Amino acid sequence: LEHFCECYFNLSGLILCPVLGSIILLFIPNSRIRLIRLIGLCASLITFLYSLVLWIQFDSSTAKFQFVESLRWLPYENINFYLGIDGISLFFVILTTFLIPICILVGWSGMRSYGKEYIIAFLICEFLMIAVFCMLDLLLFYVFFESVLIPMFIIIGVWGSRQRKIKAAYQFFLYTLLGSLFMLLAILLILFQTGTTDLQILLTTEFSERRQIFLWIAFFASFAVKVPMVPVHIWLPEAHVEAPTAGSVILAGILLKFGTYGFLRFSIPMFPEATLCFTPFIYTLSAIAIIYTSLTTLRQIDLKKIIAYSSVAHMNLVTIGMFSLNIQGIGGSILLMLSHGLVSSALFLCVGVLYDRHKTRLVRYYGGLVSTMPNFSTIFFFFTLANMSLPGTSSFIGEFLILVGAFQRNSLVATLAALGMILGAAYSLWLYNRVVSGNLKPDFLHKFSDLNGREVFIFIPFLVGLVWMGVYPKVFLDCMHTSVSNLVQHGKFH
Amino acid sequence: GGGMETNKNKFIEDWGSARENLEHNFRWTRRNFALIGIFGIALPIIVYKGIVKDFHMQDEDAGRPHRKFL
Amino acid sequence: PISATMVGALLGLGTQMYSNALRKLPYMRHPWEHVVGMGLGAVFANQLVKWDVKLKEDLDVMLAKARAANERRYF
Amino acid sequence: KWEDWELPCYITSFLTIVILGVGLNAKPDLSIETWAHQKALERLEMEKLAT
Amino acid sequence: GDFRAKVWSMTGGPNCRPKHWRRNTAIAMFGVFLVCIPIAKLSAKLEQRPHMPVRPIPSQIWCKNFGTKDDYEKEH
Amino acid sequence: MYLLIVFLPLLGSSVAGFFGRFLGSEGSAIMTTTCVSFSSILSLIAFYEVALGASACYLRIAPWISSEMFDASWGFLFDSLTVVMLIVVTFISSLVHLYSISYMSEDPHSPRFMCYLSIFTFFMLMLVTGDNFLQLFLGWEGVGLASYLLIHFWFTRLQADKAAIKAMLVNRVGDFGLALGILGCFTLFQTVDFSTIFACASVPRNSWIFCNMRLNAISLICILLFIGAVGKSAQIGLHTWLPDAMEGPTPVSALIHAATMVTAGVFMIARCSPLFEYSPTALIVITFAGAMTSFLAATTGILQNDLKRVIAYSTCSQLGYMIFACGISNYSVSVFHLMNHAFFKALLFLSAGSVIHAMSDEQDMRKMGGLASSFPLTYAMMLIGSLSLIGFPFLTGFYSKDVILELAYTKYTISGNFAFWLGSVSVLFTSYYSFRLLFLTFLVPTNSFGRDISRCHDAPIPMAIPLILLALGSLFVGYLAKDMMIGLGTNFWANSLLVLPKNEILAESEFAAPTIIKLIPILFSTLGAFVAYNVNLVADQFQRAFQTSTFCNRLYSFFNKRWFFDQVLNDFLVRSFLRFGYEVSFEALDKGAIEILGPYGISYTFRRLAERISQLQSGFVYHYAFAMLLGLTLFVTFFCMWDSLSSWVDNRLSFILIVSSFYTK
Amino acid sequence: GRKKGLPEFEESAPDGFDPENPYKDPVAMVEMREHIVREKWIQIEKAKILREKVKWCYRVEGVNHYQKCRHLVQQYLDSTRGVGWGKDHR
Amino acid sequence: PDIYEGSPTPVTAFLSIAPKISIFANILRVFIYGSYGATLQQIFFFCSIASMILGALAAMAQTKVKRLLAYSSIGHVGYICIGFSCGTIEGIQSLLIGIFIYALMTMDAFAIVLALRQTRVKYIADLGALAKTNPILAITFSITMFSYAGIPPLAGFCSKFYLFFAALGCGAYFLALVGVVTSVIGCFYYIRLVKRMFFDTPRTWILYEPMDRNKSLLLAMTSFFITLFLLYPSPLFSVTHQMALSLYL
Amino acid sequence: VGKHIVPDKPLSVNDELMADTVGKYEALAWLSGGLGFFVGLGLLAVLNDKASKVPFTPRVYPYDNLRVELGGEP
Amino acid sequence: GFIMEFAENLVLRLMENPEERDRKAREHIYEMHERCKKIKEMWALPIR
Repeated sequence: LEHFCECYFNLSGLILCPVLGSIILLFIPNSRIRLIRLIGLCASLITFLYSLVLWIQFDSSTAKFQFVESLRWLPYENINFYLGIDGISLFFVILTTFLIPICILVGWSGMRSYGKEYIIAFLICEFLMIAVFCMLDLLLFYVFFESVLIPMFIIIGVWGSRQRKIKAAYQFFLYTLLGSLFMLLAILLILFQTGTTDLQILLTTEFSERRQIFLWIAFFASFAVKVPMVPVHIWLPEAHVEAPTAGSVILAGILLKFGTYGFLRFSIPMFPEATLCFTPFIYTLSAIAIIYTSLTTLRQIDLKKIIAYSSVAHMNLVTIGMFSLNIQGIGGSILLMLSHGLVSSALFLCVGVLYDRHKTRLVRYYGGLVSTMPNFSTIFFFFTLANMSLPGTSSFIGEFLILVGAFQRNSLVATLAALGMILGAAYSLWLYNRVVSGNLKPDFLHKFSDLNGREVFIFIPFLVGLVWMGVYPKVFLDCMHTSVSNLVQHGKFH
Repeated sequence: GGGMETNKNKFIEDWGSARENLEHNFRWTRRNFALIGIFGIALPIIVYKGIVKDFHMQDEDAGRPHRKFL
Repeated sequence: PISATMVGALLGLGTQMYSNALRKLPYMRHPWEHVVGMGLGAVFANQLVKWDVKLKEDLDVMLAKARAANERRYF
Repeated sequence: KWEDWELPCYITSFLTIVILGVGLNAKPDLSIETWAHQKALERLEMEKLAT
Repeated sequence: GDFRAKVWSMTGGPNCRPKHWRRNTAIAMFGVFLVCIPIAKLSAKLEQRPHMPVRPIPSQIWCKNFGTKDDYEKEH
Repeated sequence: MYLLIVFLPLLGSSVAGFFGRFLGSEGSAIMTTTCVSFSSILSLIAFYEVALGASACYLRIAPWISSEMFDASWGFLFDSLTVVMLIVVTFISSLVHLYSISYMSEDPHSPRFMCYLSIFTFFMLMLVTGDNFLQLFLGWEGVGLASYLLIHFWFTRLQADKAAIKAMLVNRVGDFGLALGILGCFTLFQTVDFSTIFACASVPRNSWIFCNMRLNAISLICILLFIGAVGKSAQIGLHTWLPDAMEGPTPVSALIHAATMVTAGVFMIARCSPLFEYSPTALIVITFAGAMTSFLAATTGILQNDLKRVIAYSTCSQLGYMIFACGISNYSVSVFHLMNHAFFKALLFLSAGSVIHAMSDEQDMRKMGGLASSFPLTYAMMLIGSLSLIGFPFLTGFYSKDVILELAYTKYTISGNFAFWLGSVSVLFTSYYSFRLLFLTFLVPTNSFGRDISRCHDAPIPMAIPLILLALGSLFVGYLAKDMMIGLGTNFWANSLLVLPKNEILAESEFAAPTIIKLIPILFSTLGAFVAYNVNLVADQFQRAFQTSTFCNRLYSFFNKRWFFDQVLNDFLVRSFLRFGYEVSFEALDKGAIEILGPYGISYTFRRLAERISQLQSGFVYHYAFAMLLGLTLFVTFFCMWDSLSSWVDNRLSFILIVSSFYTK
Repeated sequence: GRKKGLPEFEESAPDGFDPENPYKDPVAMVEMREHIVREKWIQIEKAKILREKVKWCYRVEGVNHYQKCRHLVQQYLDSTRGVGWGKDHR
Repeated sequence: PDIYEGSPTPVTAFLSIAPKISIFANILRVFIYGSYGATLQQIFFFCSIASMILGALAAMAQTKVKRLLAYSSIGHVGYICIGFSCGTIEGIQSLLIGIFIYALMTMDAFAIVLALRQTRVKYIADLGALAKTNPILAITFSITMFSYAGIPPLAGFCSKFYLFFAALGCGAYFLALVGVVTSVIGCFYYIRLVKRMFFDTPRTWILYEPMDRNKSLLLAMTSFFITLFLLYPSPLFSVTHQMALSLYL
Repeated sequence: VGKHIVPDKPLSVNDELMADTVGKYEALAWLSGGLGFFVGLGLLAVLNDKASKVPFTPRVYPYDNLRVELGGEP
Repeated sequence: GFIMEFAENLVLRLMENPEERDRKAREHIYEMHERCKKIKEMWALPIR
């Protein structure tokens, strides 16, 4: 059944753009560095504009999948795959298309040593990440998710700063592969029952409570590694710290979102009965991760480790929201996911600004920076506040909505989750003050440069996006509520 | 005198590397056994039962039976 | 549109460039070989499409016979 | 001298505001909230004038 | 001090004494007053005073929303 | 015009912050003062039209968070309570901007200081004018931020950085409870809008499940909200931050931690009186908190040697008086004390700063004295402020402090009796340290250094003008505003405050009270002045008690170190959590058991397994033939000779032994 | 292309929906799920319209809101019990 | 492993592919066609499990390229024989598909090995800094290693996919667990080569002579197959289904 | 400010984070006594029972204690 | 002429038709649910 779309801008062209960029960049000699830079940046920017147009034609009254286009695999047509988005995946496509040009711009100065391999790796990552978010099939979702492991492994290992990147890349690859292997088993068990992997059909098929429980456990084994939930989160600090800056931006801003996206797209709607049974279990794991990892963050001494550990606590608050199973909880969970991809990405950009100049991540060396880099200090303070979920910032909207949705279900989990307001404030301000405030230490650092024109421009869309969501989240919530409402109602008829 | 890179301190870097390599120091002592038992096992079970009990107390407030959980 | 001939020609041209690159030669060393590779790739892609069509017919005949043999059980 | 990234980035920045500034304010309001508001107004009208 | 003279900042750094600070201060005055004009117009448009004041008040000169929410069983 | 009130200080701060490099010290000083002062004038007009003209203003800009029934909005509410707080905030801030113009003249970074002053003002306005709980929360957090930025405004000083972090962390605990109450409010009433909640508050009677306990929903919400007022208004439990907040510049202490922000907790209890009125349990809790705080801050402040510390503890004592006044269902009296307090306390901090500026930044009272004739203007303003603070008859402080102590006596409840005893004794204690300050600073024979005395000067005009305006306030505001605020049967508040009929005690407090009760504060204040004169002008062997007696020495340190509250909370609470994040969650779990039962242990065991399996390929052809023969024998044995064996063997045992073979030698 | 105007939906529940075995007509199952979501959103807007009434009665009547808005508060509080996806099921 | 190492490398390449095709044809026509039944398939089930586990561990222990390839082939025959164990039409089809893909991948790998044997490659560490000295060869070899590891959408996934399909089809979860663990181990020792060629910074580099035209053309074709087979897999599926059916009819 | 001390001795753990005259548990005992003063004072307030010596009768409001004016049934 | 009215039409031209989009979604489900039986016969064909 050729369910092709009538719109002019569709998902296939968006998936094809960065692929064309990579193919063209395959054949350009490494002496034409200017041309390589320009072509990569332009391909990413056109992809961003294309995704913005997809936003423009979005229809916010339907709970159906929009811009659905079919892609055929066999002329037998037994196995035929569909692409489409709804209010739950649209903004994540947008976020991917926006973060990739940032990743290219961050490594602009070193592009004479990075080479076309760096741009091609990021453009290939873009294609797979956009595709993952646009899949209406369990099997294609699985296959595209693992494809990102190859370029992410390459990015971490080749362009990481020090040789701990070896261990980091190994751990990342092995943990993620294990998780994806448990998902494969569940996909093949689903396919044994239903004879299909088409998501829309699965949303209309009934599962037994026993097999719902079991298949939910099989999905959890992958998603909890992706989120990450305790105690399988220890790969994250190594991988996100040893990666290059743009690698950290992609890892924390997009790849982390895949486990929570998988909870919203597959487990929660497809197995409603099992989801209710495991709700105290998810509540306990998330609450422990929020309290415990926030306290570990307090005692970290590496700049990138503090930011990496903060990401774990923010993502477990997201899981409390999505498993609250109401408009505020799921609505807040998606907004926090988007906000985190901007705030943590900006924070990894601040640390990279410091590291590119002085080549150290230890907090003890820094301090006093407000007297030499006031521009960086002001930008760093703003994203420090956004990381504390200050009202008026994008992160406060998602945070409070999740707490609202949790309070209406279980007042205890909402209380433990609200403890991150105290803990998250403690490590964010302690980090900012030890780096920016105080006096300089000329025996460690004596030569300083504030942000240049490229770094300031890089920070601009992050400030605008954070403010825009923090003061007027209605432009996002309006386009989501119809898909959110039907996700909550899935499996009940009263 | 030369460059923006930090002038490394051997004592501060040693403190940094000893932090990264903590897993080589774990020994399975008495204190660790108490700490892992209390905060790795006992406390999560306490939080789990508190959350279940919170749901159950709601069930008997609504005149409903105790909802089953895995 | 995207015919087999164009995919095969592109694949053959890419095969000649890949070969030259694996041997540290300029991508366009011996361009007449790039033309030859385009032709051979086009021919190979079209023949693969025809062979796939033929294979499907043969499989259908084989599957018909297998199902007849299996339905004989309930006689 | 402008660096090579400035022009593509300042054109993307300009097009971003124009698309979102115009497109978001020109796309029709199709939220479930706006449709239900109108629907709920008529049902409260229809149960008030009728008993 | 010595190196802070080479450091750019939005607030001007230490002991900022711009030579033309008076014309810049007066130009800054005008910008705020020009910014205030649309704010005041929007404020006057948005205010809601459900109660007539005991005596005439300066906001009756520009605000036309006095004694309007009397029909409250119609608000939606 | 109402939007210009809120957003003018934002405009003033925006120009100074973004464009301070073009205006300099002088331009940024004029810019931020003019915008705040204009907003102050409009606030006077708003007080005339809303409070005097009885015409409330409602203004709704746009929705903020609209998610199903969640309806946080950018909306403003201007009623009688609002325009009282507008007057207090805008008037005091305008003076503090004028005062700082010359107080920070020699500071290198005045434009950033003036910018931070105006951004605080904007957030405080957003706090008092919001019409829903979420906009109030935005103001609540914003003033927490601006206070942090101003306490460590001298970022090079480590004690300021320690104090600013402590201020923000203690208040986040208060925000934690406040947010929980807002969550509870929405769950019960399905809205965060103030007017809707107050209109529905009388109905709900249901019980709630909170932390595995069946509790009353209204009582739970009100106590959680009060936790928010405990943090911002420095009440017992979360109060140790207020004394440390003196690390900032003196203008910061005057505006932020004495007059406007420190009273946000009192304002919020009063603004929510239509909700708090339906939880008598919360009112009892609030009564006990305020009463204990007033005693805790009074006893502590009678041994401080730093000028700013003494006035900071005085601020914390008066707040307790305001809180337990709200707890006995007298919100008009607590707000009446609030505005009165904003006048003499601000006069006391700004007068302290002038002494400090005059004495080359000396702040220890033990190195002052004999300064009355050297600084006549400053001493005169300090006398007015002090005499008004202590409740001398017919001053501003007398018309509200005495009414609270009268109402507490009239409350015939256990918590009312608790408040009366503790509020009354604190009057003796506040009179002691008020006069103790004066005698040590300006009246005793000089205890100071010569180089300071020979460099003295008195207030310049931009510093003296606010002091004279606050003297007039700290002498006449109380008399002028009594019948307006707490006049018997007054309609000034309209629907801003709610006191249920069963809780009304004002008439009985003014008529049914014995005459002796109304004279206890003046009798107590006189005793404190006389005791202060004796200890600081006559006694000469008194200190020897502490330098020879162990119990009397610990007692001196007990009241000097604030009941060892910071200590206990540092040694038992902060250190516990700090140690947990390393020794337990990180070393024992993340880099301990999880590593051993994970990547570190898994790599080790599989490396050994690979080493052993590799050793099987020994390179000897005889081993390969032996392996083939063993495989053949195994096949024959298992797949043919397994018919009579099941008599003696089990399948379980077989696999057990194969795995057990791995732990050999 | 799309025609201008508000979205249009069927007023009535899908025909073909057996509430006894919801997983027998899937096209109707999906359409019932969408119809219930739309119906639930109508009641959500109902309570919000009713909430605007309570708000302005409090603002207009002041000290007399307890007697003058007694009826509106009852209506709002009844509409909010069992509304949307909150703390009440049906 | 000993014969694969000790033989001349072209002999090793030939012994890796052709005899397996011919012996599996024999095994099909003898066993699948004859009829003793359960025992015969249990033989191959237990030997498949032993092969997967032992191959994975022993390969993880190797430091020489040829031994690593030998042990990888042992593991993969274990995966293939899982198909013969299930004894169904899809089992035979998947066995044939696995044989075909393993043969093409092995031909790719041995083309690279024979190319590097002109500078005498012996150890995995000899491949240090190959992404600098010959970046396109390091990419081609990394593609082969990720295909060997079964990372989608490379051709190696196809065979891995079946393993779990039969494990959940013939109802065997211990087989599934063995497959998950040994797949992870294999992924580790395959990506160790990618780490050696891309992430390491050795003090001493080995510069390799460029390969001849025959091996470059064969490598280009097999690499295009490995990256792009899952886009058009219909002919192999149809032909293997034909062969599985023609075993009986 | 003047010259920041550069370490010359191996840095120990708990250095990122590193009340003088009075001991730890002794401070807890003194604070406990201070809070025990409020406890005893509160108990004394119960023992006093001021509620039992009220010198006036509870206010009575007209119109059934303003039942209609307080939101009751009209 | 007017910018916004042109943009109103331009966006309306870009959006997909709701009726056809829902129609195709319904058909997809209907056909797959009656189609889910054919292939499962093949996995059941006897090897022997």
